[PDB]
Amino acid sequence: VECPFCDEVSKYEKLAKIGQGTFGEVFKARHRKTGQKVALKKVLMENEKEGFPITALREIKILQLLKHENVVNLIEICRTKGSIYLVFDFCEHDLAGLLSNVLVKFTLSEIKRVMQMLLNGLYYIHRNKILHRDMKAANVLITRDGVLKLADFGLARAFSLAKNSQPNRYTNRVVTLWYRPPELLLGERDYGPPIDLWGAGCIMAEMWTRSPIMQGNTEQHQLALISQLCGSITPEVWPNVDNYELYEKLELVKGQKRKVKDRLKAYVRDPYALDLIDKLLVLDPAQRIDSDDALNHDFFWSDPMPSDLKGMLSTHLTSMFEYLA
Amino acid sequence: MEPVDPRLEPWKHPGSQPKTACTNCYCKKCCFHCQVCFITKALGISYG
Amino acid sequence: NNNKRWYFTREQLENSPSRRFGVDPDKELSYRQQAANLLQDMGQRLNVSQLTINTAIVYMHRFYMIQSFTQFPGNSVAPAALFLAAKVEEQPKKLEHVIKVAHTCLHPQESLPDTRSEAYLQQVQDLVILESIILQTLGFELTIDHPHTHVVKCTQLVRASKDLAQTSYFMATNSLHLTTFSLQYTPPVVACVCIHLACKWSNWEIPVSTDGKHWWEYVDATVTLELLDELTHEFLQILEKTPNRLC
Ligand SMILES: Nc1ncnc2c1ncn2[C@@H]1O[C@H](COP(=O)(O)OP(=O)(O)NP(=O)(O)O)[C@@H](O)[C@H]1O
Ligand SMILES: [Mg+2]
Ligand SMILES: [Zn+2]
Ligand SMILES: [Zn+2]
Repeated sequence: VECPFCDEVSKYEKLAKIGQGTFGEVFKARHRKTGQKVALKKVLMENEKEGFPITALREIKILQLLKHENVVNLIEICRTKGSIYLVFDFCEHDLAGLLSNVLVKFTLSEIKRVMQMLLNGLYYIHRNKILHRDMKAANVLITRDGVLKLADFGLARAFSLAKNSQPNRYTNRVVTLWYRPPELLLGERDYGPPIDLWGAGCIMAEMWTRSPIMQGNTEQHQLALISQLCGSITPEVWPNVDNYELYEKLELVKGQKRKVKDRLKAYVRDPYALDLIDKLLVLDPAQRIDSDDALNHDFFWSDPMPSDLKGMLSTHLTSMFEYLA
Repeated sequence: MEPVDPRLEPWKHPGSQPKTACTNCYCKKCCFHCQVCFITKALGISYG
Repeated sequence: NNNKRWYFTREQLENSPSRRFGVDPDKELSYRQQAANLLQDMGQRLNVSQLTINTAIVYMHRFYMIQSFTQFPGNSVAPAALFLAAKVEEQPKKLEHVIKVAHTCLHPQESLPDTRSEAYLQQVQDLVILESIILQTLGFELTIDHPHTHVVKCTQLVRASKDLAQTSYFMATNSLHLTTFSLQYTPPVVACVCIHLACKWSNWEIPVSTDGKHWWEYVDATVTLELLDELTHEFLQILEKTPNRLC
């Protein structure tokens, strides 16, 4: 059958499996002629019924739409005479990767630089009416040259800029638990750009704490951890939180006080970084800071000013003896 | 055949289904019921 | 050439894939509108938006500039196209719901094979397979801009009467069904062609903006009065070749 616009994946030669996913999920590979490094991501279809996953279709549609210095880049869509493969520009590391490796060091100036790219990338995708809906350190890659790239739009979708009329009804159970904001845990279905800024807030802390600050085991345990950290979820700090169905039908400690800047005080130190982490991890979406303001917040415009990730990337060594000698 | 605001997002667009059933009557008005009756009735096009 | 990928010359439309398999020009052109009718039928049955329909058609039209009606019966292809189109325009319908309405329309006579038989399950796959071929043939390019956008926008701008408005939008739905302009001109121009036409019929001469541009200059900058007359004449001749033009 003719197929002028969907090349065989043979043009690329597989070199390695990226991570511990399934048999042939994600592959590191190179273009046989230009040697260009790419990452092959197989469109998974073990669940076959509604034909090509509408989730895969949303990914593709969104990725083909989003072109920005800080958004992973889809090169092309290939096939094997059957599987469909998304081909991206290869990025050497992922933020979750660097953060876990406590032997890799982050200067204050370099963290400012990572948050700036992350938020400039988020400003972009929201601007283009898209919600990421799966922000976490693992979906944030960083290229060998120090450029941050938002990745994993497998759960993204478009949203409507309707300040005007009717209420939107978007899928509610989204965003990995440890990074899910309150509004979604309380049953919110008409959400927006703020669910990603919450996630941008957890990843920011992890920049210093080196690991997820709120590891709930359940939805109720998560809200719990959030109340014990941000303060209790009340109509005083978050007006109308009452209305939510589950607001009542859910255990909900009510005496808790905000301890954000305290609990993190140990790790972070710099005042401006504390203030931002404070304005990002705000319970009421309508009051939670956004990418536009976060970017203009003093943290980014005060000494030390943001720097490139050259240093931080040199602390990432080739092996044992380099790391331990 | 009926103007829909393009400004509305995809999921916010009304169903195409015509309000009333399609009749077998041929006439300037029954031929202009919907977009199927106009293509089939008035212009005489059919897929089967 | 990426933006010019799905736009063809009168010659290219002539040397189609269906042509290379002995199908005749007006033979092809009919399958197109036929397919476009089936799509408009099932789509109103399933109550998928007009937009889901228009997109299903543009997939159709492009699918047949690479593939031939010979090998892919426009009645097999149309269900799959609409199936995929549903998801794409965020109003998905269940594979089964569709295999139903597709059967009601191509076989009002018979009755739906058992949801357990070999023939049923069998076809549920043929549809799925086809959607995979439609996806690879369109090169996975799914976002379709339609004439209806620029049409609405423009009428609102010239304060066209309710009747001219509806009529211009009606002609854009038809240019999709009847002509292949979708494969030759950008949506904004086709929208201009539809307003220029509904205007002839209304004998309305849209006023020329105070010491300046003509109405079509607020819809597209490459449009010329000469073009709009040629394409309008071209659209009408198409309308004159339809079957019924030959309570
Ligand atoms: N362009 C890329 N370059 C290098 N590694 C990549 C690239 N894209 C994805 N990866 C790796 O694949 C993992 C991301 O997979 P991802 O794109 O998020 O699909 P996912 O299924 O949603 N996540 P996962 O379940 O971990 O595979 C990342 O955490 C990276 O380690
Ligand atoms: Mg991921
Ligand atoms: Zn009708
Ligand atoms: Zn009648």
